[PDB]
Amino acid sequence: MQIGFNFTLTGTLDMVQQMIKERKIDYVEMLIDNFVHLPPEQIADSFDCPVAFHIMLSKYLERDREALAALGKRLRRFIDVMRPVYVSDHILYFTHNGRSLFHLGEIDYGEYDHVRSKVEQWQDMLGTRLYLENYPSIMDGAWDAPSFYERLSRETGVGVLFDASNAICAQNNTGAPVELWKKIIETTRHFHVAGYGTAFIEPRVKADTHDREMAEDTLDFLSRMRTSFDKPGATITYERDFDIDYESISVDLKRLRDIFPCV
Amino acid sequence: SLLPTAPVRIDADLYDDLANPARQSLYPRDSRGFIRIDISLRAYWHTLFDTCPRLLELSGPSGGAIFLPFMAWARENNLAFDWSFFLWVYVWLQQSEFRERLDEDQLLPVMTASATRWLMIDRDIDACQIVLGSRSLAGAAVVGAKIDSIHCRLEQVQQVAFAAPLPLPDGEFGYFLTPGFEIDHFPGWRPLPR
Ligand SMILES: [Fe+3]
Ligand SMILES: [Fe+3]
Ligand SMILES: [Fe+3]
Repeated sequence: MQIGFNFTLTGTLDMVQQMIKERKIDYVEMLIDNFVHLPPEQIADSFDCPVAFHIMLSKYLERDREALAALGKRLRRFIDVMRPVYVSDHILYFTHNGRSLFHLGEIDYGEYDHVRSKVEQWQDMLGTRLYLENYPSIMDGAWDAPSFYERLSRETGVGVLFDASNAICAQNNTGAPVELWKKIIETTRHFHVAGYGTAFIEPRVKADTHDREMAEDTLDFLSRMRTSFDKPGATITYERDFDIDYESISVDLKRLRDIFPCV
Repeated sequence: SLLPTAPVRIDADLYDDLANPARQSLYPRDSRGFIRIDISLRAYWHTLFDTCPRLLELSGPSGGAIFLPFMAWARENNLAFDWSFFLWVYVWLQQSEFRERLDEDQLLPVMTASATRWLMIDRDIDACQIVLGSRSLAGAAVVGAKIDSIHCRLEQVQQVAFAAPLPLPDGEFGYFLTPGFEIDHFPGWRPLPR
């Protein structure tokens, strides 16, 4: 499997380029909506490796079609210039009755017809195959999410960007076994993984913080299912957007290649 | 071992109380809905006080004397918790018991925090910079500029000085957006959004 790292902040470029030079990562996944105003060639010339796109604040489930189309048209020529390995987005609840959520909410999976319509519209604007990431659930919506993505991916042609750390959070928070995602894991070739924290007032509830090394159950999840994960063209992106130092990322990347060695 | 979801089931059941600290008491402490709100409530707390640590000089380390009355004040005035979130805290401070202790050492960090927030969340292709003005900041303004180069060694938020002076806004704050990365025209201060 190929190992990737997420490029989110402009101040981390020098370290990500060093990771590429030392063959520590095979590609760079990007928060491409953060860099929508810089030249798309300069940013392709910044990484001597393939890149991937990760869209965070499109809000395609709720954004107005006029502003959504303008973003898609801009992202379309970023796709043309850089040819990302995949383009991925989220399924997230951003706004409730006009107020912005600072901790983004898990959408109600009973609203399939609405999500399906907005997904096909957003995937059309991007002009490529879209991958959707799963939520690190806290409430009981984790139990009906695996079949929700399998249905959405079947009817709209989207792929699933499976975050192993997020499903591990869901298993710890609601009991929903990560083995519910087995069929999705054996289909999609692109994955996410990161460390997670705990709710301040409760060490039992887990939250995706992307600020630590990988947990013990997250590593055992990837290890005992290395066959279902590993595939031709398979990729996994280590995410670390907080506490970004070279050495805590170095060990986690080495533990990642230790699970998935070449043939 | 799992915490009970007691009176609810999914996140969509708690949407309305995710920013209402006064409504957290009606959930069982041992319940998962109480913790979900606490996680969301701490997200508002840390977004406000990690970005503007000097506000804790007014309220104290817990920040409760600012946080709880503002969250109630924002629900009444139907605030949207957008990029103007920090600036609305400052507006509330001007009518609060801390109004006598408001100086530029408190006004500036919340102004660059709102400019920084608009920088990270706004997705208008046709909007490159935001310009923040204040009646407590004559002759200058806070400009937030989106990234247009991966190699810029500067901050994306700067305090800039205007040769010909800008009229002070009607309310305490005012803003306008520029089509590009240059300010060659003053279009008029727009009122602060919700
Ligand atoms: Fe993500
Ligand atoms: Fe992820
Ligand atoms: Fe995560």
